[PDB]
Amino acid sequence: EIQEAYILSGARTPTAKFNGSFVSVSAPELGAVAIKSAVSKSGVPVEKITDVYMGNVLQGAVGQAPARQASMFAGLSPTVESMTVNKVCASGLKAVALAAQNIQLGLAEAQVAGGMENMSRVPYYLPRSTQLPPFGEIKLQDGLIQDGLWDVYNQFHMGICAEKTAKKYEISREEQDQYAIQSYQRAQAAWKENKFAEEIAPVTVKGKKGETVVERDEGYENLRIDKMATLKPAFLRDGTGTVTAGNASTMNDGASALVLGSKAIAREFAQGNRALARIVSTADAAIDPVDFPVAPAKAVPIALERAGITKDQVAVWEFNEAFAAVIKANEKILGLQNARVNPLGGAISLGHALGSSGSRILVTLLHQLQPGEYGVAAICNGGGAATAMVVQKLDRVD
Amino acid sequence: EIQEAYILSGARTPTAKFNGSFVSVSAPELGAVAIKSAVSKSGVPVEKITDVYMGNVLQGAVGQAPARQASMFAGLSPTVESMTVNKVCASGLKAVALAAQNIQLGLAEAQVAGGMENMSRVPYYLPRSTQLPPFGEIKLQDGLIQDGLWDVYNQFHMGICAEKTAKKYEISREEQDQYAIQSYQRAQAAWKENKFAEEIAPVTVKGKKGETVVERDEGYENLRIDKMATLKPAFLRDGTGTVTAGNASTMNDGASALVLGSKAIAREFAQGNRALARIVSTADAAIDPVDFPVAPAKAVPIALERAGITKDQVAVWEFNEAFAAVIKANEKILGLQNARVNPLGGAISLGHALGSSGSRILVTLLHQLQPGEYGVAAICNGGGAATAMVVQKLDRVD
Amino acid sequence: SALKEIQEAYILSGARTPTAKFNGSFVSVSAPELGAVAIKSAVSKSGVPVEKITDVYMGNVLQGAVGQAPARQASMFAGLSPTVESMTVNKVCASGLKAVALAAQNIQLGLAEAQVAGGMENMSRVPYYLPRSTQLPPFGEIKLQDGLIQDGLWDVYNQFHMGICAEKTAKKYEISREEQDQYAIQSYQRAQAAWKENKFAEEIAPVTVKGKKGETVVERDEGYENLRIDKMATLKPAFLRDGTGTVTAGNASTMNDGASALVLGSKAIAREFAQGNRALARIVSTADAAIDPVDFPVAPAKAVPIALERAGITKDQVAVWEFNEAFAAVIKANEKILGLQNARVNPLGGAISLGHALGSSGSRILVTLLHQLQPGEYGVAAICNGGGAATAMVVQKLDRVD
Amino acid sequence: KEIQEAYILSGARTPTAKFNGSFVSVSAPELGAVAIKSAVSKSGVPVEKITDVYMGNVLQGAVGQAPARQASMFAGLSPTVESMTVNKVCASGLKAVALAAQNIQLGLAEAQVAGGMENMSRVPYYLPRSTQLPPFGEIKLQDGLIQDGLWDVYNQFHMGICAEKTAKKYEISREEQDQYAIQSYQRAQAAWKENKFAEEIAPVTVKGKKGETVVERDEGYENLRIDKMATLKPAFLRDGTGTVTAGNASTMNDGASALVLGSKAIAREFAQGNRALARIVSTADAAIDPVDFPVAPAKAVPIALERAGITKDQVAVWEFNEAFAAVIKANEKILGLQNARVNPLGGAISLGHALGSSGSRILVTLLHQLQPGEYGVAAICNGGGAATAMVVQKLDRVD
Ligand SMILES: CC(C)(COP(=O)(O)OP(=O)(O)OC[C@H]1O[C@@H](n2cnc3c(N)ncnc32)[C@H](O)[C@@H]1OP(=O)(O)O)[C@@H](O)C(=O)NCCC(=O)NCCS
Ligand SMILES: CC(C)(COP(=O)(O)OP(=O)(O)OC[C@H]1O[C@@H](n2cnc3c(N)ncnc32)[C@H](O)[C@@H]1OP(=O)(O)O)[C@@H](O)C(=O)NCCC(=O)NCCS
Ligand SMILES: CC(C)(COP(=O)(O)OP(=O)(O)OC[C@H]1O[C@@H](n2cnc3c(N)ncnc32)[C@H](O)[C@@H]1OP(=O)(O)O)[C@@H](O)C(=O)NCCC(=O)NCCS
Ligand SMILES: CC(C)(COP(=O)(O)OP(=O)(O)OC[C@H]1O[C@@H](n2cnc3c(N)ncnc32)[C@H](O)[C@@H]1OP(=O)(O)O)[C@@H](O)C(=O)NCCC(=O)NCCS
Repeated sequence: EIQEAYILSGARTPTAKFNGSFVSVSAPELGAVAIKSAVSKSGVPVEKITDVYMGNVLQGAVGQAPARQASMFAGLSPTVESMTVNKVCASGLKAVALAAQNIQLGLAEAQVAGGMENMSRVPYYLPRSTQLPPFGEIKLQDGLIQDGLWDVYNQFHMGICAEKTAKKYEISREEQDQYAIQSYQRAQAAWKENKFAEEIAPVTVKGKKGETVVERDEGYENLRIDKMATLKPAFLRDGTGTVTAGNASTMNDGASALVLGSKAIAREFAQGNRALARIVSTADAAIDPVDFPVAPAKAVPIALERAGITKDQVAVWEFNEAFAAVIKANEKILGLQNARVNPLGGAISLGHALGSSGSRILVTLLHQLQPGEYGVAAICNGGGAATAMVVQKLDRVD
Repeated sequence: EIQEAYILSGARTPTAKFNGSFVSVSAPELGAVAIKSAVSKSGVPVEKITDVYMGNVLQGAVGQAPARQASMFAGLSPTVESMTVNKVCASGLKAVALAAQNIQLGLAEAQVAGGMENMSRVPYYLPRSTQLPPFGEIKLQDGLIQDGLWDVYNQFHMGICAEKTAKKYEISREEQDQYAIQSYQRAQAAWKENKFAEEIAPVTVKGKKGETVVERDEGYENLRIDKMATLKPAFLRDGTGTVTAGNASTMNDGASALVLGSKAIAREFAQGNRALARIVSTADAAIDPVDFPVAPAKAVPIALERAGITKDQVAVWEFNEAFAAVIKANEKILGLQNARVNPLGGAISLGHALGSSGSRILVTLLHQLQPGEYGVAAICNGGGAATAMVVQKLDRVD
Repeated sequence: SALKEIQEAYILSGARTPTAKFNGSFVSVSAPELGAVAIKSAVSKSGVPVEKITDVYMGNVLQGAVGQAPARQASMFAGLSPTVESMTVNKVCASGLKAVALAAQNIQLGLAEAQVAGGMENMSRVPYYLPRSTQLPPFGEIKLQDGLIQDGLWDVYNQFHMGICAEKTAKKYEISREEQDQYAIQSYQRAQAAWKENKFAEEIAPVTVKGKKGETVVERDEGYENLRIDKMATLKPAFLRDGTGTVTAGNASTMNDGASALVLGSKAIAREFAQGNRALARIVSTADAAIDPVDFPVAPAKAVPIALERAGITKDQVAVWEFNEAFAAVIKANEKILGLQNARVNPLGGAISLGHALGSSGSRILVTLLHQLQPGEYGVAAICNGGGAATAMVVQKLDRVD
Repeated sequence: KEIQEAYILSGARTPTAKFNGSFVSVSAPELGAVAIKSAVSKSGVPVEKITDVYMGNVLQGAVGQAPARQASMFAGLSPTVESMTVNKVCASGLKAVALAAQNIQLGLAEAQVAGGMENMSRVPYYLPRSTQLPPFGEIKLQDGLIQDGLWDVYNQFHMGICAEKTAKKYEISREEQDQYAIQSYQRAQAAWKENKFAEEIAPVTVKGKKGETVVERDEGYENLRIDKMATLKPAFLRDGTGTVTAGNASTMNDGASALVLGSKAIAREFAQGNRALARIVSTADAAIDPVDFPVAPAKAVPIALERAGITKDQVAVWEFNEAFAAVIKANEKILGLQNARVNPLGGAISLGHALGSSGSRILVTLLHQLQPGEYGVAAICNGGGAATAMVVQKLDRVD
C-alpha cells in the first residue's frame, strides 16, 4: 500500500546578494530556472510530472499563486497542479516532504518541489485607509522584518532568539566567528574547485544593454578576518551581544528545485542520475518560539528513528547556517562536533534566501554523497520549529 | 498500509463584510476562534493533535507564520507543528486534504485544518529603495488586486475570467442574476431557521468602549430584488458585460476549522459527533488560467472515481459561488442543474474570505448531510485550478 | 514708476470664507480654490475696477501637494487677469498678516495703486512625506512624517510641539489650567453669541462645494458650538503627560480649512472708488519682531509696542484688539504683559472657538477686526508664529478718505 | 518719510551640487546658512545691524517649520532677527532680495540678509491622509518635484512644454538650442579653469560617518559631450516635434546663495571697497499667460530699465537664468541682446538650477563680473507666467 519516494535531480540557482544581481527577477522566475534544469537533469518525460510545490515565505507583491507562476514560467503544462508552501525557513524542505507524500500514497508518480525567495523584492506595507490614523506619524513596516524575521510572541528579531540560545549554551563570540570564517573558508575552497558547477542553473537576467548571465554565489568572497572580531553586535546593543553581520546568515535572492518520482519512474528513466536518492524519512517538530535555534535537535532524532538509522551512520549533515550560534548549539546537543557538517559552506557565506534554503541545502547535500551513504538535511524556522529529512544516496534503484 | 481519515468537528466564525466588524481582528485571531470551537466540539484530548494546517491567501503584514499564530492564539501547545498553505481560493480545502494525508500515512492520529482571511487588513505595497524610480510618479498596488484577484498571465481581473466563461457556456445576465437572487433567499431562509447556529463560533471584538460579540454573518440581508437587474457590470464595461457586484461574491473576513481523526481516535472520542464524517477522496485539477471557473468540472469526476461513486449518489453539492456564472457553468457541464447545490446559500450572499472559503463550504456541507449520504465540496482557485473532496457523513464508526 | 515720498495705503474691502473643521466640509476644496472665493468677494465689494489690481500676495504655510505657485492659483481661480503678479508668503501663522504688509509696501513705495493680499490653508489636504529612493534605508521600518506636524506644529530647535512652547509660557507667566479654561469658555461664548446675531454675515464669502450628486453651500463656521462647559476641567492635557500639563484640546486652537483676502489701494483709488466702503480703513503701521523660538507666545508683546510707536498711538487709544488665540495661555500672557486685561480683545471669539487655518489666520483676524470698528477708531491685529516671532498691524476705521 | 536707496554689500553662494549628489544629507536651510555666514562675514557690517533674513525656497516639504528662520539660526544669527520664506517659484531668490531692499528703502531697516535655497534631492513624495485615499485599488503618489515645482496647473504639462511653444513661435531650432547649450558649458569650463568663481563660493563641509568632505566646486559643468548633444532624445515633447533635451535644459540641483544689503549710511561706514559693492537701482515683476512664462523676462526688463533711467545699451553684463536654451534665445531676439554680454561665465544649463536660489545666485555671479560704475541686469522667469528683473550699478565706494 504505502510506497517510497525517490529524488531524481537537484538544481539550485546561484545565491545572489541582497539588492544584488536578481533585483529585477521575481522569485517565481528564479524558481522556474531551478525547475527547468532539475527536470532536464532528471530524465523523466515532463508529461509525467503532475504537481509543483514551492516554498515562499514572503509572498507580498509576488502576484497570484507564486508556485503556479514558477510552473508556468518553467514551460510546464497549465495541466500541472501547484501550491505555495509557507513553513517560514523550513518551506523549501517541507515542499519536498509534501510532494513526496503524493508519491507515497500513489496519487502521483512524478513531482517537482523546492523553494524560492527574492528578499530584495519584498515590499513595505502601507495599511489601507480604515487602518491609518487621521493625523500624526505613520510607521511603515518592512515586511522582511514584520513577516520574515520578527517573532510574534516575544516581539523581537530572530537574532535576539539566537542571543538567548548563545547565552544558554555558553557559546562565545570567538567560536561563532571561528565557525563563520570556516564557513567562508569552506565556501572559498569549494568555489575554487567549482564544486557547485553541476548543481547550479545559471540565471540569464536581461536589462538595458543586453544580458548578464549570473553563475556564481554572491557573498562568499567577501570575508575579512581582521574586521570579523571588530564587527559590532547586530541585534543586542546592551553590552553582552555576540551575533554580528559576519557570523549571521545574509539576506539573499535565489531558488532551488528537485524532481521526485516513484520506484517505477526511477527504474524506467533515472538509474545513473547524479543526484539519485531515496527519501528515507522526514519529520517536523516544534518547541517554544524563542527556542527555534535548537528545534533541529528535536526533529533529527525523530527523522533518524523513522529512518532506522543512528547519528554515526550519517556521512554528511547539512544544517542551515542561520547563525553560527545555531549550528554550534545543535552540534553540542547531538554530539556532532566530530562529524561532517556543512563541508562546502553554509548560509553564513553561501547566503540564505528564506523559502529556498530548505531545498537548497538538500540539493547541495545530494552532490556531496557516495552511493549507499546516508545524508541528513535539517533547517530551523521561526515560530519555534524545524523539519529534517533523512535521505540515502544511490547508484541505481534495485 | 494506507489509513482512513475522519472529520470529527467543523467550526467557522461569522463571515464579516469588507471594512466591517473584524477590521481590528487579524486573520490568525479569527482562525484561532474557529480552531478553539473545533477542538472543543471534537471531544478529543488536545495532546493527540500534533499539526495545524491553515489556508491564508494574502499573508502580507499578518506576521511571521500565520498558521502558527492561529495554533498559538487558540492555546494549542508550542509543541504542535504548523504550516500556512496557499492555493488561492482553494487554500482551506487543500489544507484539510494535507492534514488528512498525515493520518492516511500514519504520521499522526489527530490534525486541525481550515483557513483564515482578513481582506480588510490586506495592505498596499511600497517597493524598497532599489525598485523605486529616482524621480517621478509611483503607483502603489493594493494587495487584494495584485496578489489576490489579478491573473498573472492574462493581466486582468478574475471576473474577466468569469465573463469569458459566461460567454462560452451561454450563461446570460438574467440567468446569473436569477441564481444570485436564489443564493440570497436561501441564506435568509437559513438564517431565519438558524441553520448556522451549530457551525458558528462567535467572535469577541475588544473595542475601547467595551466588547462586541459578533455572531451573525453580514451581507446576506443586503439583497434588493429591484436593483439587481439594473446594476452596472463591475468588470466588463464595454456594453457586452454581465458580471455585477450583485451576482458575484463579496470581499469578506472570516475563518473556518475542522479537527481530523484516525479511525481509532474517531471510534474512541467522536461517536455521535454532530459533524462526524469520513473523507472518501480528494482531487486537485488544473487547466488554462483563463478557464479557472470551469476547473471543478475537471476535479469532481476525478474525486468521484477515487471515491467509487457517481454524480447520482451524492446527496448535497457545495460549490463555492465565486461568481454565479461559475456555478451555472459547472452545473451545465456536470448535469447538476436539478441537484441539491448550495441549498443554504453561498459566497454570493454569505461571503468569501479567500483562504477560509474552501473549508467553510466543508463545515456548511457536514451540517446538511444525513448519515450514510455522500457530499462533495468543490472550489476553484486562481491560476486555473480547483480542489474537490468527497465525504461520507456518519453517526458512528464501526 | 516709483515715488520720492512714502505713500499711505488703505484697506478697501475684506472677506473670508467660513472656517471649516479639520477633515470636514472642505476636504475636496484646495487652499487656492478657497483663497479664490475670498478674493472674488473682496474685489467685488471694493468697487475698484479689477484692471487696477496688479499683485496678489497670499500667505500659505503648508504648500505640499498644492501645486505650482499657490498664490498664482488663487489669483487665476478668482478670475483675475494673467498680468497680475503673485507671490506665496510663509511666515508660518503670521503669513496672512505679513502678506497684507508686503502688499501695502508696493502702494507705500508708489509702485502700485491696488493690491490683493490675504492667506489660505487647507490643513485636511496637507500630505504625508515619503522620502525619495536616495534618502530611504535599504531595509527596516520607515517613519512617515505628517506635514502638519513636521512643517507646521514642530519646533526645529527644541524638537517639540508648539503646545509645549505654550506650556512653558503658561508656567513662566503663572497662567493656570483654570484661567486657560475660563478664557476658552469665553471665546466659545463670544463666538456663539456673535453667530446668534449673524455678526459674521457681511465678511463671510460662502463656499459652494460640488459633491457627488448635488452641491452644498457652506456659509457657517464649524466648531463654535462644540463647547461642553462641564467637561472642560476634565480634559487630558494634549501635549504634556507628566502631571505639569495644562494645555488641552478645549483650551487650544483647532486645525482648520479656510481663506481670507482684502483689497488695498492708494489714496487716489480709495477716493475714486471706495468712499463709503463697509471695511474702508487706513493701514497706520506694521511691525515684525522676534525672540527665542520657545518664547514665541510672547513675541506679540514685542511687536505691538513697536507698531503702536510707529503709529504714534498708545494702548489706551486702541478700540478693539484682535490677537490670534493660538492657545488660551498665549492670549492671557499677552494681556498680562501689555496690560490689556480690561481691554476688548477678541469680542466675537477667536481661534479656540472659530478655528485656525494657519496661513489664513493673520488676514482672517484683520477681516474680523475691520467689521467691528466704528468711524475714527484704531484697531490692532497681532499674531505670533513658530520659530519665535510675531507681526502686529494698527489700522484706523474711516467713512471716507479726502 | 523720504524713500532711500539700498546697497548690496556682499554676496556668496555655496557650490551648485548635482541632483542626488554631494548635498543629499544637507538641507536647504543648512546650505542657506553657509551662504549667509559667508555673505555676513564679507560684508564688514557688525551682525547686530542685520534685522531680517528673507530666503527663497520653492519646495518646502519636509524642510521643517519656517525654512528661512532655520537658515538664519543655523548661520549663528541671533533670535531677534526676523525672517520669512518667499515663494515666487524660480524668481524666489531675486524676489527675496527685492523685498529686503524694500525694507531699507522705506526706512524700516539699515541692514538685511536675502537670498535663496533649494535641495531638490530632499523634496519628498506626497502621501495623502486617510480621508483622501480610496478604500481599495491602486494609489498614485506624486513627486513634489513634479507636482509643486515643475508642473503648470492650468495647462497640466511640464515647464519644458511651455519652452517648446516659445521655441516654435520664435523659431529657435534644436541646432540653435544645442549651440547655445554647448556654449554655456564651454563658458562654465573656461570660468572654472580661470577660477572665476572662487571669491563668491562658500565651501560646504559635509559631515560623514567616515570623514568630512569639503565641497567647493560646482558639479555638472564637465558633463558636456558635443558628440552626444545632437543625438539626445527630446525630454518633454516626444511627438516628433520636440527640440528641448536634458542637454539643452537646466538641470535639477541643490544649492544656496545670500547677500547682505544696507542703507547708504551702513554702506559708507562699513563697506567702502567691498568686492561686491553695488547699488540696487531698480526691480520689476511682470506676468503674462502661464504657457508664455519663458518670454516674461522681456516684459520685466523694460520696466526695470525705465525705473533705473538707463538704456539696454548701458548695461555691461546681462545675467538671465538659462532655464532652457530656447528661453535665452527668445529673450535675446525680443530685447535685441544678440551681441550683448549675456551669461558670460555660463548659466543654469551647465551650472545648475537650485530653484529657490537661482534668482540670487545669478545676482551673486553678476556682481563679480562688473567694472566700477557699470550697470548689470539679473532677470529670471518663474512658473505660472512671470519674471523678476533687477538693475544694479557696481560701485567702488558710495561717495
Ligand atoms: C546581518 C543582517 C541583519 C544585515 O546586516 P547589515 O547591517 O546589512 O550588515 P553589512 O552587510 O552592512 O555588514 C556590516 C559590516 O560588517 C562587514 N562585514 C560583512 N561581511 C563581513 C565578513 N564576512 N567579514 C567581516 N566583516 C564583514 C561589512 O563590510 C560592514 O562593515 P562596514 O559597515 O564598514 O561596511 C542580515 O544580513 C541578516 O542576515 N540578518 C538575519 C538574517 C536572518 O534570516 N535571520 C533569521 C534567520 S532564521
Ligand atoms: C463587490 C466587488 C465586485 C466590487 O464591487 P463594489 O464596488 O464594492 O460594489 P458594492 O457592493 O460596494 O456596491 C455596488 C452596487 O451594487 C449594489 N448591490 C450589491 N449587491 C446587491 C444586491 N444583492 N442587491 C442589490 N444591490 C446590490 C450596491 O447597493 C451598490 O449600489 P450603488 O452603486 O448604487 O451604491 C468586489 O468584491 C470585487 O472586487 N470582487 C469580488 C471578489 C471576487 O471576485 N472574488 C472571487 C475570487 S475567485
Ligand atoms: C490639540 C489637538 C492635538 C487636539 O487634537 P485631538 O486630540 O484630535 O482633539 P479632539 O478631537 O480629541 O478634541 C476633542 C476631545 O476633547 C473633547 N473636547 C475638545 N474640545 C472640547 C470642549 N471645548 N469642550 C468639551 N470637550 C472638548 C472632546 O469631546 C474629545 O474628547 P473625547 O475623545 O473624550 O471625546 C489639536 O487641535 C492640535 O494639534 N492643535 C493645537 C495646536 C495647534 O493647532 N497649533 C498651534 C497654533 S500656533
Ligand atoms: C534635470 C534633467 C536634466 C534630468 O533628466 P534625465 O532624464 O535624468 O537626464 P540625464 O541627466 O540622465 O541625461 C539624459 C541623457 O542625456 C545625456 N546628457 C545629459 N546632459 C548632457 C550634456 N550636457 N551633453 C550631452 N549629453 C548629455 C545623458 O548622459 C543621458 O544619456 P544616456 O541615456 O546615455 O545616459 C531634466 O530631465 C529635468 O527634469 N529638468 C527639469 C527642467 C527644469 O529644471 N525646469 C525649470 C523651469 S524654470
